[PDB]
Amino acid sequence: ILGDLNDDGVVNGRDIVMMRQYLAGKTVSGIDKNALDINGDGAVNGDDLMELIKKVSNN
Amino acid sequence: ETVKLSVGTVSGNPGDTVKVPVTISQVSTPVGLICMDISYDASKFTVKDVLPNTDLVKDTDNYSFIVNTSTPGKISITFTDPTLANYPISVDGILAYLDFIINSNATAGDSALTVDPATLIVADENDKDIKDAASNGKITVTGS
Ligand SMILES: [Ca+2]
Ligand SMILES: [Ca+2]
Repeated sequence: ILGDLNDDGVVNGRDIVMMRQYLAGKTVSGIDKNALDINGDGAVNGDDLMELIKKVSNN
Repeated sequence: ETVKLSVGTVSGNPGDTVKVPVTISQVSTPVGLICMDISYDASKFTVKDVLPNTDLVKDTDNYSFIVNTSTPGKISITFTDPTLANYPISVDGILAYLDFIINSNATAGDSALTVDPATLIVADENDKDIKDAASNGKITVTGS
């Protein structure tokens, strides 16, 4: 599931925190690297964070 | 030492708006994440807005405060610290205001605003859960 960075089966604020930590350079343990590229453009960056925020805000 | 997320108690008549405070209390460990769901009777009330108290909630220009009102009868609030260190909630206070319209058809009496105990998340800046609990509120529909 794209945006489920901790693979706990839901997309919520915990996933936002994990995306922010990854984009801040943190080694985030338990991170699903496959869930990071939410918009599928090959890169993990602030646009994926924005798409994650939109999922939490609107889904 | 259980941190509490509490929804307030207000009254009003049909056609008016009411502002319901959501309060955090018994803060000890500084809070970096809050996820909460509040249910309400959509036949009686329409959510107009959910507004953060920016005295307590900082960095709202960078999505520290995310509101989901996509589904009638449920409000999901997500508080975060986008800086991961500088803006935790470390004191008690009002987190937000729920702005409801009392629908024209609303009948009189009490109507609960219920926090889902199962989906309540409160965590510190180190991502560890903080012992937490919720307290429900209500809107009483009255005459004018
Ligand atoms: Ca998740
Ligand atoms: Ca991407």
